[PDB]
Amino acid sequence: MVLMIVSGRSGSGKSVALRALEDMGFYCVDNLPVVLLPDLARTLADREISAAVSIDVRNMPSPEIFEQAMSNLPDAFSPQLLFLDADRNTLIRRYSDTRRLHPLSSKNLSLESAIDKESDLLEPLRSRADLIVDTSEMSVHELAEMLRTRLLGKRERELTMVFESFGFKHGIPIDADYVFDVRFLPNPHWDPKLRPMTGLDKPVAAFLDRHTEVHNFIYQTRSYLELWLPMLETNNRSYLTVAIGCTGGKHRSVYIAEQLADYFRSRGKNVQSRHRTLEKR
Amino acid sequence: MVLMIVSGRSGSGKSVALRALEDMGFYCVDNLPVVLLPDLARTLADREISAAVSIDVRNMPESPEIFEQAMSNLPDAFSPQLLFLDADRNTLIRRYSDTLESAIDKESDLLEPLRSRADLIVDTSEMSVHELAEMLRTRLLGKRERELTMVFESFGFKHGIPIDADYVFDVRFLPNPHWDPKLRPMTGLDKPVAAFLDRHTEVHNFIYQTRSYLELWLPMLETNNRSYLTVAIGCTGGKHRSVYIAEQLADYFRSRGKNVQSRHRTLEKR
Amino acid sequence: VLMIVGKSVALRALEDMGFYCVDNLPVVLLPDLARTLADREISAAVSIDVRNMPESPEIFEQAMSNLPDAFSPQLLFDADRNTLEPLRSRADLIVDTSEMSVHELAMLRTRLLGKRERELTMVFESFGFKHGIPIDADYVFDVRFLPNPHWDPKLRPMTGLDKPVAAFLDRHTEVHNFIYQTRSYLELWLPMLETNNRSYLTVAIGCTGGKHRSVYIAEQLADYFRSRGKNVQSRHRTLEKR
Amino acid sequence: MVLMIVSGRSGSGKSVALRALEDMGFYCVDNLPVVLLPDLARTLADREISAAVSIDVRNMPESPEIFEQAMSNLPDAFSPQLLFLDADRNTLIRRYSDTRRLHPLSSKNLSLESAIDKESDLLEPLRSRADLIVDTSEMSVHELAEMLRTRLLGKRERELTMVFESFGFKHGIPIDADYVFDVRFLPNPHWDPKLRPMTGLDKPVAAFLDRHTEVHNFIYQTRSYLELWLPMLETNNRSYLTVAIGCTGGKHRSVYIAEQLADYFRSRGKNVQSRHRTLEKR
RNA sequence: CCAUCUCUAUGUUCGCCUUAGUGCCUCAUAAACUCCGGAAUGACGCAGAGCCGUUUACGGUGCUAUCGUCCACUGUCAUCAGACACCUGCACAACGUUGAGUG
Repeated sequence: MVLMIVSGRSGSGKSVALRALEDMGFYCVDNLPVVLLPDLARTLADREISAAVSIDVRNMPSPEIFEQAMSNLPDAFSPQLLFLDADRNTLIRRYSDTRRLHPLSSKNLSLESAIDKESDLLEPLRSRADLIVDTSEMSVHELAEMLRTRLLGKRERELTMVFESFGFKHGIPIDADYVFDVRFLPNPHWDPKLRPMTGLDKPVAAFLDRHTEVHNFIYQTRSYLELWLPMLETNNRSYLTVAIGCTGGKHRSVYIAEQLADYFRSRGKNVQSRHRTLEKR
Repeated sequence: MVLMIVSGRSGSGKSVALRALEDMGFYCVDNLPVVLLPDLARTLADREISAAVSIDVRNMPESPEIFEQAMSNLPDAFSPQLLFLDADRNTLIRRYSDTLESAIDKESDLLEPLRSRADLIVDTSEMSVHELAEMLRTRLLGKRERELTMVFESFGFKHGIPIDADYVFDVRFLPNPHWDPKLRPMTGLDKPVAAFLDRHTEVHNFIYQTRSYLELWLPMLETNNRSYLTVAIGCTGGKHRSVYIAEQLADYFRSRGKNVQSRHRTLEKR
Repeated sequence: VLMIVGKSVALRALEDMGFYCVDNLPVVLLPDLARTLADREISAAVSIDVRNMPESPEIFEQAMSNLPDAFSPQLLFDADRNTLEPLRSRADLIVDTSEMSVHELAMLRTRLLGKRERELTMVFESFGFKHGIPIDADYVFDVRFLPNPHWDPKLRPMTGLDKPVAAFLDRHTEVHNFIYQTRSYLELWLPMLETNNRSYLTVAIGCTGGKHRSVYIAEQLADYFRSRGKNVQSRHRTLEKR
Repeated sequence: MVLMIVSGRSGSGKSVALRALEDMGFYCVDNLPVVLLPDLARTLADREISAAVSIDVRNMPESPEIFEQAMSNLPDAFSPQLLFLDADRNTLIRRYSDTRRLHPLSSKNLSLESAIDKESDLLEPLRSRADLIVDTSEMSVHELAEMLRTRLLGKRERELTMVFESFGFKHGIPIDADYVFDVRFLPNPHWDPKLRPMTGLDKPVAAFLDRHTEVHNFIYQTRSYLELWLPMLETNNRSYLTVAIGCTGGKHRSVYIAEQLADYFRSRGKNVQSRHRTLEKR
């Protein structure tokens, strides 16, 4: 079935996280090179007990050895990279509140410096990290609840990006996530010679390019979304949906919509574009 | 170009009008008593971007004969609009007290020669900052004479989405105050509630980042005599999370903007 | 040296002394983790429960037979069921936490190879330079550089012990960084001091105000020493109210 | 006369500092072009005021040699000093947000997130030039105002004096000290009666002292500790600072450690003084 | 909402306790040992003034994959049809109701 791994600089609540995983029901352990230990945790796999592990300065290995252990993987349990982290100031505060002894800086380093040295040694495993959830602002009560759910959803499904334009005359869809209007932008019914020519039309699309100013918004919007996009990825939405609102498909400038479905698609997104209003009712 | 000046009695919030300058995009500088302000006007002429400036009593130059020398030094590249504003004296008497009106009254006399040179004199005690500003917008910036009422709504998805609007924004990604069982019944309008949210840094990040966007298309939206405009925000439970966000966006417009409303339709029920 | 193990707190306690430790080690993994441990050459302990325990303790007996003696095993084992066989019988020790608690546990000092050969006292002290420094002490520490509540008059009246006051302090990280390093300093020489006939040992902390800005510091220092287990009582010299 | 300049990370809330200067009485000008600054100093010369100004991030030179060339244009009779003020990105944003409105440039150029990040570069020249770097990372809007009162004579703090003063537990402890550490943990080679009459500053004993490398390791961690908040102590302007190490006999033990410490600052470059009072004769 | 007292950054001075060890016919290791004055402000305090009636018993699922496809028109309040998902005792103290209690 599955292998889970935890990581992050203290304050990550990697121990608060380990609580959540037995609550999850995965197997629970503290610290070891355990390079050949997952073969014997394969005994855990014989018992059908999905697994969970944590890594820290205490469980620190050689990056070569960290990935040598990734190499020594019984595939039956598939490790799922989960790391957490936050700004030095807070992590420090949190560790401090704990009487947890230390980052074990035998070098007699200070703690703030220790926080810095730590990110370096946690850098090889934090670059291999796959799910990264910051803990910077959550008190012990707030960390656990968010964690319960995020961990709980555990959805493999990625996000099918959906772009859509419509006509308010019929109205605004019911299934989108974000609702934008651009009636203010140039009109296709304007130059009614082009009014029949849909917005998708290439020469009409040449008239769309004219307004690089509109293209400002294209970029602006493009970015606006980008900002929350990473944020969005963690949740179990199977698909992200967005609605663009015009009076008709002509003004839809689904070109733009498709240039944003193509711009996000250039970024590498799963655009599953739709122009439902264009299609027959 | 357009050149502003600001003057008035101490405690009249000339600074508020200097802050109002930047809302209209104007560069400004604090406490410039120099008559090389014209030299400053060259630097601003090289920029060629309209700006503004004010006059403290420190700026009061003992010789207003020197004040007209400066305006003579001031070039064609800019045009001086004399703004003078003394609030109800009681308001002025009331205003100074925070974290008499006679020692101050002396300096009003000192400002009396330039207020005679003032294009206008305006009591700001009653005019709301946004309203007086719009007045200052319609007086100097010729703010268009149309009335685009602004509306802000907070709702929940399960109850649907109010049709009467141009904009909607989910916030489910923003951190939820419901994690706390004590504040789960606590409504969004509640101040303890405000706290969980305010503490969440990112929240504040969506607040103005988001506000930014609205502004980006706001001048483009003003035209077309939009009789009205509405924007809404939604939460899985519109009762708590979305309220502070829509309310936070609403205060920006109350101030920077004008004709904004607050509509928690989700809880408007009974 | 090696050991075999509110059992979690106890585990916390073993590494607080200095024991590298680990939780939930399957039995066959112990002789193998005693090879890794041999790399460490440091005293060790591990906590094992029923979920980890095998249906047959023959695996445990075989592991104890295969256990590297280079590391000397030690065994330990409850509470009243209101407050809550084959190898708990093998446990040389059996201890009850039904009413026994953290300082009482800090038992482990006598249970540890260490034993009470002498008594040592931790008496933590707060004072202001305005009346004068302590009549006598061992260590002294200005704390003025730390953020000061005097800034906010809201708390100006309230002393440090006051929780509202504690709060102003808590947000300030430097405090935590200052409180953390300091603890350590004392940790470093505490053993040598411990290895002495010194009857008592009194640190003292000074903020000019002499109340709000320092007592808390020493109260946080007093609660860390109490968690460690060392006898700890404090005297606000300014607040004796004489 | 005196001259002052303030700047820092946008969100430093440097604005309150203006009010702080205005409460002191300094003539406060804001967002002034750098080109106009030197003339400003000249007109201020007969103004007879300790000059004060704030450097807007908006006042970004786009010419670092020219920016250095205006700071150099500075005329006489006015004494410059640079104030910096920064804090955490996270802390700043909330504060920035508190700015009801602001445009850190980033107009069709960036989102707030990295305006401060590029600012770091824009301010790097300023931060280099900085003379009194400060942070408001935690001061709340109400508690920061009171922090501003910290301003005090650069002349008094101008003294970096710090002292290492031996004393004798037998006789007592000094009335003057901020850090006092008993340190009677390290061995007493003085217990050896042959070594007992070795001097308070005996040079031969240093081998016995070296023999207790664990006593010399002590020093390492001791330093390590001391330096942690030494910059924080710099703020006080306590014209001098005081650190005392005592021993019942006194110098036969303490005089050696301090010596090393003083040296440790005869290399770092700190004004250290070593007066062994225990080594005092009626 | 109190003049006007009193308490709330920096720098100046203040001696002895027979316990352990290097005399000399009386000066040495560990334990026991406590006091003020000179230049910021806040807190109170008795110079105005001001007076909300004071209040303090108990009630709310709000936790999250399709979809409600006329809003009808011709210049909309459809939540309401649900898949149903289940529910750590200072941040940490609401908004309704209610004790209790004068303006």
